[PDB]
Amino acid sequence: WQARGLGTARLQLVEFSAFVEPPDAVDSYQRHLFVHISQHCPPLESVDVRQIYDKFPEKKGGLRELYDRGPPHAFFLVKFWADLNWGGFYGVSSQYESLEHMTLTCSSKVCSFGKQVVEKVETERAQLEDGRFVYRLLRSPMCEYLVNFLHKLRQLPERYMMNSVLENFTILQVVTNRDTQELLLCTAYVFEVSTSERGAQHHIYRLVR
Ligand SMILES: *CCC(=O)N1Cc2cccc(Nc3ccc(C(F)(F)F)cc3)c2C1
Repeated sequence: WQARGLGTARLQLVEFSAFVEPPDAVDSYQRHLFVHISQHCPPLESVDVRQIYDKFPEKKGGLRELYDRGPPHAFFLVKFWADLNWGGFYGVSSQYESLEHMTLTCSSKVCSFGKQVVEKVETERAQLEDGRFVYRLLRSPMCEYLVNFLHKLRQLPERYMMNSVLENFTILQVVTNRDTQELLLCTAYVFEVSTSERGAQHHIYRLVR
């Protein structure tokens, strides 16, 4: 009964993206994806969660405890290769599906050297479409820390230097049923930089113990 993409029978990720629209987008629209998961559309490889304890805040909110809460089958790792060739709008959009009408709490902890730099928490509430309930956290604004991190990171003269910094930069993302405090989806993000010719790309793992 193992996961075949990023979700559970109780909450699935439809689509995630982090993006910038340039100011000339009003003239003709364009967006650049830094990172992108689409599951609008085989079992998933696994990673032992102890291997990535150290990259994360290791106290309340942290990947150790949340796994100990369970359920373990809600836990994933996403390796992102971010695409970094591009006063615009810097945005994040998430979209989730469920069969339950729920109210989600959506936390994103940014940890830099495994250490919580910013936490953003939004709650979102269901809408009913084709039987499934749909949760849209669309066009949430990027944390200013990431926007300025991105501008610094892109100017590094060597891609191995970006991957050296990004080896210390992680994001933990926890989706909770607000009414029952009850964990649906935990996603740990680690990052490299992709190349010029390749765009954004990702690989999803199960997290196990
Ligand atoms: C604080 C901003 C926020 O809520 N985000 C949550 C989140 C989760 C995953 C990815 C991103 N965006 C992102 C990730 C990595 C890069 C970089 F290029 F540096 F690798 C840029 C953007 C967010 C933003």
